[PDB]
Parts: sequence; structure tokens; C-alpha cells
Amino acid sequence: VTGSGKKPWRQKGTGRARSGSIKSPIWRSGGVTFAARPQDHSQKVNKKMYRGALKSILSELVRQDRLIVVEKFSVEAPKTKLLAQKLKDMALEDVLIITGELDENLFLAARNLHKVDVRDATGIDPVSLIAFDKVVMTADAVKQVEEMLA
Amino acid sequence: METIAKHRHARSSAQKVRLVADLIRGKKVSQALDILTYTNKKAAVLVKKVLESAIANAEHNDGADIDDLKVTKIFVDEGPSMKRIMPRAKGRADRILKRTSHITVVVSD
Amino acid sequence: ARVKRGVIARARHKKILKQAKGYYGARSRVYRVAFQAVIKAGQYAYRDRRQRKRQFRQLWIARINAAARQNGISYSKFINGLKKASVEIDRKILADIAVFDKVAFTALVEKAKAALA
Amino acid sequence: MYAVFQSGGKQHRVSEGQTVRLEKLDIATGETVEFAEVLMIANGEEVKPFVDGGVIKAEVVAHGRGEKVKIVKFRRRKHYRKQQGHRQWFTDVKITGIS
Amino acid sequence: MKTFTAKPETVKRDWYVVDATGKTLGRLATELARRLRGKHKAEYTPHVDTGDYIIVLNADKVAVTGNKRTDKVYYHHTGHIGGIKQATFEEMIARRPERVIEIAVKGMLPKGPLGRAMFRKLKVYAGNEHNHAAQQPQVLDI
Amino acid sequence: MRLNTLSPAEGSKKAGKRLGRGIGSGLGKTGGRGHKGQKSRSGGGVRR
Amino acid sequence: PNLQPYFSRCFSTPVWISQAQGIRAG
Amino acid sequence: AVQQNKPTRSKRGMRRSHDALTAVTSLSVDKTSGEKHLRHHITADGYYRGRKVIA
RNA sequence: CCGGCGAGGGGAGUGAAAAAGAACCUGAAACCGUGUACGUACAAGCAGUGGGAGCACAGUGUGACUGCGUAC
RNA sequence: UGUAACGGGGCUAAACCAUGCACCGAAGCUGCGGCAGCGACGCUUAUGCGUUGUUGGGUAGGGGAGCGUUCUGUAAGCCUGUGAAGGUGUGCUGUGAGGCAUGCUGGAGGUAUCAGAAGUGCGAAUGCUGACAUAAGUAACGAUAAAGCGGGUGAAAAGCC
Repeated sequence: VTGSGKKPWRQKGTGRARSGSIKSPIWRSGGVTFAARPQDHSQKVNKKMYRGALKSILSELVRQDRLIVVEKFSVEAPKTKLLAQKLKDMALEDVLIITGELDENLFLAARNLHKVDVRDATGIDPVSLIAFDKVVMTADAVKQVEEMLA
Repeated sequence: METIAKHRHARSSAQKVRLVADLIRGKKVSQALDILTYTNKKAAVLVKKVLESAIANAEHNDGADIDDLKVTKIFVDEGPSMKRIMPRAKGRADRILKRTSHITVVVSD
Repeated sequence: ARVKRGVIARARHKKILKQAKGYYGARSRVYRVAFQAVIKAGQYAYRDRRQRKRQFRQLWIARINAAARQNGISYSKFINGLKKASVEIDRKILADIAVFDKVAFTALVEKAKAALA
Repeated sequence: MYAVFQSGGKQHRVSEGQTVRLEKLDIATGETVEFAEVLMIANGEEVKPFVDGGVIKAEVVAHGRGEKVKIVKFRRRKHYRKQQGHRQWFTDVKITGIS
Repeated sequence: MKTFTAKPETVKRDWYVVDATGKTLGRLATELARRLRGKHKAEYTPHVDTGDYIIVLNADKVAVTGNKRTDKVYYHHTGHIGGIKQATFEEMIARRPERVIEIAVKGMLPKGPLGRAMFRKLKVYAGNEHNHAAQQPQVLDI
Repeated sequence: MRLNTLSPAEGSKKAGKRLGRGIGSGLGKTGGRGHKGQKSRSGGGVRR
Repeated sequence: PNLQPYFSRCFSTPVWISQAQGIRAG
Repeated sequence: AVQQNKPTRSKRGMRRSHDALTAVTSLSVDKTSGEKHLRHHITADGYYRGRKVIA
């Protein structure tokens, strides 16, 4: 705290409470007692705990029928209008698409749709496999995800 | 019809004004006027201005008929205090409270 | 996550000043005084739930003693005469009879005076 | 025509058509309840151990809880404080028979 | 069902008259305080004046046993630093013999506004005649 | 299996002692430290 | 002018250094 | 020379039981001008007891 | 309009709102008043609590008298 | 300092001694209702819940459970101008921290749930800041060189001219 280390009054004599800094945390406009610093809130996850979780989420998504496997999910033009349609016939509104290829046409077409997320089968995570109502995976993508979780 | 006149930030202290207000509480407004006229206080000159204004506030706006008016409510609140400094002996300083007040006369037929 | 505490300290203080209605002076207005007024008033309330059961038994026994002596016996001989007669009315009801139906008490005294002596 | 009976560890003196509050009897609301142990029936003529055949018969009205009591325990200067609330269960019975 | 309490309007105090000739003082004075308080009544309730009006007659003929006529001292203090005045029983019988019954009964009544009102119903007369013929006091035989 | 349905195992999270927070917590007015000595001071306590 | 442009804190403490007579021993 | 305990709202108003000002209620009418005035004082216009004194 | 060609106020008006009027969102608490109900001028003390009349309201408010009771 | 060496009044028994009986008397015991801990119970068939036994004064201190607040997710979800937070009442119910409903103000935001992170709860530190009391409408009004009048102006003049 910006201030001087001058003791505000003397220690004895004046009938005030004893103080020794204008920046003490008892005082107004000086000092947080245990002040924050920027910290790392990351946690360590074991790989067999991370892979055991994802194997246990994908096992539960076929239990509550929220995993739907497709064999291809592409869209011809990189247009949000077509994908907005690609999911009405599929009867989807809040969905996570997980593909194996690098489809940038499909990737842009869901960049504006809020409840639709497109991944690349390598960045699927805990919170994304849970916070979407349906998870739709292309058949080339579920081959890779089965592999990395052994 | 209750007719209010106020005098806000009256420069007399509220305890000094409340002494004069208890003289004209409930009196008929003609008898209340010459109680305040032969009362030798500074608050008597202040309160009489509000009562003479509530007398005209009644007969100009709400109606007429001075002679059946009565000082029904009369109450003095404490306004904001102006804080001043009196220097005392041996470097010491004190706080002077220039105490304002809020005089409210409610006249009523 | 700084937490300002003005809302829940107001409510916690207001809850205690509401329990201090009717108290004299600063015991109704000032929290520091009204807190230990309310804590003392709960302390007394605990104690006088014990003393209430004694003060009423004191009051019944003093009334049965008076109403027995109008019928010519003391409280001790009336209570001994009721126990030898196996009458199991308690002193709350024995005092209730003594002001409300006196002729139902002179019968109780007679049933005590008989089976005592 | 009043009588003395004894229900919830306490004794009550009731008359006809009077509600008396007792301790929480476990009989459902609306059921006739007998108090066969009647200590003293009185009238113009009085009957007092128990009576031989006088039965107070009542009719159960309501099962409530009482007005909340605050239990405050305090030990001054000894850093001890303990609050507790209490609502006591009762049973109201209207007296429909003095025999 | 609440326990009965007597009311300070529905209470009816009866008037009694007592001949205090030859009676032992504090044996007399404790039956007076019993009936001034109202403890002889089934309607007794300790916050209400439920007692009687007692007329004490021939107060100067009250008796004390032993040597108490010359040796019971009445100590009162006048608030000043000398203060401690004293009168024996026989001096108190000469000066104000009414005071002997009144002091003795007052120590036996409770202390407070109520017991000060129970003292108001004790009419103490040194002689043999009271003025309260109109209240028709029954003879109360001690 | 939604984000507002996941729970820890029972007993996996104990709370954590919060000291000096009143009479009911059992840790107020001394912080579990007892009365005035070296060990009840801030930073006090002898070396190993 | 009903504007209220008031003043501020406008000097510190002179002395609390004050009288000192009174003892029980020397 | 200084209090040991703050006096109350009760005792502060009990002291001012005698601070209450007393109204006049005794104005006197003048027998030639009808002006109300203090008793034994001249009027606002300078009449007194029927005579014009000051003007 | 009252006032001292004041200050402040009462109208009229603006506006959804002026109890948004500039000393201006919300407007708490201490603290200070006014009005009303009840209590209080023979009564002694941590001012409560238990009992409790009477009264005033539509259960609430007050609380005479009384037992116990020396704050944190 | 005032009885001041029964608590007092008072007592010749209302004092001692012996005997006997009754009664009073506590938060002890019993009755009645409730709640919790611990066991024994296979009583159940995760074991909750039941049945019985017994225990529940507590400082330091240890152990076990919670409450609420701000913030993140759940949340482009629900509530919300037909009235949010806040403030102020009232009622209801939880063993408690508390919770909910709502009348009035307020006039735009608030967050079930389940998790997550703590500037997470104040009556005290001769704590810190602001506000406001108290003494008290008291002390004082700062050289005891001194003022009085008549005009004037003014709403008002002991003080201005």
C-alpha cells in the first residue's frame, strides 16, 4: 500500500490506541491482511484417471441414449443455414459433433450456432461430453476415440 | 384542509425553536399570532414567519376563511449541522455545531 | 470473491432488536445493549420455567391450607388424610375445587378427616 | 357437573362441552376417547381412589404444536452459549360425556 | 386451564374487631398479619390484597412475657449522625401504645407496595372504642 | 449425468477448520491455541 | 450562494504532551 | 467534574420540565385605538391609555 | 402567493415518478421530533423474567401489584 | 456512621433434650410427551428404518455434522416491469444457524438444484473511517479604555452613517 512507514502518533502518552502504520489492515485504506496473488488453480489428473473418466462418460452416454453414432456428418456449403437444417431432420438442437477429419466447411457452419459444437475427436473433454444433450460422432471418429482410450 | 408551510434550514437550533412551538400548539391562528409577537425569542420571529405564510398558503390555494384556522401541527426537526472550528487553549481545537432546524406549521380549518 | 456483509449483518442485528421490544431505553435501540438484554431474558426464561412449577405449587398449597382450615384441619393432616384414604387428586385440582366448588371441598375434607382418624 | 380425570401425567378438571388441551395422545382426529380413570365426579352431589363407573368420554379435535419456546443456555465469561427451540405436541379433546 | 387469581375489584374484605387485652404481642401480631394478608381465605393470591380490615382495641394492654416489658428496646434512626434513638417497651406504651402493635405487625407483613397497603387495613386504637360503627366489625376472638 | 448432478464420494471432501468464528464452531476466541504462551502467538512455536 | 463548498482537515495535533504530577514512590 | 454514565432521554427531558416558556395570554386593548399591546406598555403606534404619547 | 425585489415554502406546470427539485436512484441504523393507546407523582437496586389484574384496540398494545433476579 | 453477635418481626416456647408421626422442600427421582448419541439386537436383507438397553453440565481441547453470504459452472435455462435486488412490516415453521410466504416502499435485476472457489459471518482489539448523541442550551463570547443620546438608512439598528 502506498504510504509511509512513519508511526502515526507516538506509542505512549496520547490516549489513542497504539498504531504503528497507516497501512495496517485494521485501518481504512490500508492493507489487505492475506492479500491475493495470481495463482495456478490447475489440478493434476492422472492419465488413467482422465482416461477412466472419459471411458466412463462414453459408457454412460450410450446408457441414457445421448450418444448417436453417424457414419458421415458433413455439409456441402460452409453455410450456417444448411447445418441449421442439418439437425432438424436429425432432430437435434443442443448437440456436440465429433468428427475425425479436418472439416472446415462444417466447422464454420456451427461457429454461430450456440448449442452446436464441432470437435476433432482429439479435443473432446470431460465437460463437453456432459454439457450437450446429444453427442454425435462420425464412424471414423469413434474409431479414433475407441483407440486413444484403449 | 391541512395547509403546510415549512421553513427548512432555519438557522436556529431545534431545541430553541421547540420552546416557542409549544406556545402555539393547538391555538387559534389569531391567538397564535400575537403570542409569537410578544414572545422575546429569536425563534419567535422565525416561527411567526412560517405561521403567517401558512395563513396565506391556506387562503390563496386551498380556500379562504382565516378566522377558523388553527395551528394543528407544529413541529421542529433538526436540519443538517454546519461544522465549524473553535480554537482552544494549548493548540487544542473543538468542533462547533452551527445547528440548523426545520420548522413546519400545519394550519387547518 | 470479496464478500460484503452489510445485508446479513443488518438482518442478524434486526433479528435481535426485534426480540427486545418493550425494553427500556438503549435496550430496545442499541444492538450491544439489546443483545445481552435478550440473552439475559432467555436465561431468565429458562430459569423461570423451573420456578413456575414451584410458584404454582406454592400457590395451591397455600390455598388448600386456607381452605382446609376453614373446614377445621391443617394442610398436613388433610394431605395425610387423603393419602391414607387413597385419594389421588393433585394440588392443582385441590386448589381449583377450593375456590370454585367449596362444598366439593368440604366433602374432601370430611373424607380426609374420617380416614385419617 | 364437572369431573377430574388424569391423562398426560397431569390431572384436568373439565365440564361438558369444554375443550381441554392434553399431552399428545396417539389417537386419530375425530375418534371418541374414554378416560375410564376418573378421580372425582362432582355435581350438587359428589363422587370420589377412582370412581366405580364414571367415564369421561371425549372427542379428539386437533393435534398441534405449541408456541415455540426459546431455550437459551449461557455461561458468562466462560465462552459458552447454546440456543434451542421447542414446540410441544398437544391434543385438544372436547368433552362429550361425564358419567 | 389457568389457576384462579382473585381480582382487586371483586374481593370483599370483611371488617373485624380485636380486643388485644392481655394477649401476647407477637402471638397476637402474627394472626393479625395472617388475616391482613388474606392467607386465611381460599381465594388467597399473593399479588392481590385479599385480606381483612382489623380493628385492634386496647392496644396498651398488650402483654409480653419474661422481662420484655423493660428490656425490649425499639431502635430507630433519625437520619442524622446522632440519630440512634431508642425506647423500651414500657416507654413505648406510655408515649404511643398504638405503635407497639403497628411496629410488630409491620415486620410480619411483606415489604413493598402491597404489604404497605395491607398495613393500611390495620386500625389500632389504644382505648376501648373505635369510630367504625358504620362498617359493622364482627368480633374476632383471639 | 449432467453438470448439476455430479457429486463427490462421501467423505472425500472434509470441510476445513475455520478458526476464530464464534462459539458454536468450537474454534472461536483462541483458534484452538489455548491461552497466552509462546505457542499461541503468531509465528510462535519453537524449532525442531 | 447556497452552494456549500466546505473546508477540509487543515492541521495535525499540536501536543498531547501534557501534565505529569502524581506518584506513589520515587 | 464529569459524568460516569451518559444520562438518558428520560433525565434530559425531566430536566427541561421547567424550560418550557410561558405565553402571555394577557394582551390589553387600548381604549382609543383598539390596538393590543403589553400591559403598561405603549402601543405599536404610540398610543397609551387613550392618549397619544409618542407619535 | 407568503417573505426582506430574501432564504425557505405553498400552488400551478413538466414528467411514469418531484416522497426523481439539483442539500437530487435506493434511502438502513444510531440519533431527534409530532400524534395516538396504555402506564406513571408513598416508591428503592442489572430494568428482565414468571405470575398477573385493569384498560385500549382488532389476537395485539400497555402493564398496576407480585416471586426470582448484582451487565457483557 | 445506625439497632448491628436470631436475616428480620417477634418468641418463655416459636429455645434446648429425648421420642414419634405428618408435611414442606431441588433442574435429584417418578409420571407424561418430544429429541439426540451410543450399543445390543440380522430387526430388517446395500442396510435404511424398527425393537430394547443405557447415555446426553461442560472451559481448554479433540471429533462429527450443518447454515448463510459473494463468485464460477449447470445458465441464450428458469424468475422478473402484471414489479428484481435492496429496505420495512407481518405471518407461518425448522433443534439451531435459518427458511418460506406476503402488505408497503423500491423501480432493474435476481438466481431452484447440484457441485466449485473463498477478501465467507464481528460487540469488544484505549480497533479504523464516517455519522450522531452526552455533559448542556451548561461554560464561554479573548484585556475593566466606557459609553450616552438625537437624526439617517433599513424588513429589522446597542454595534453602520
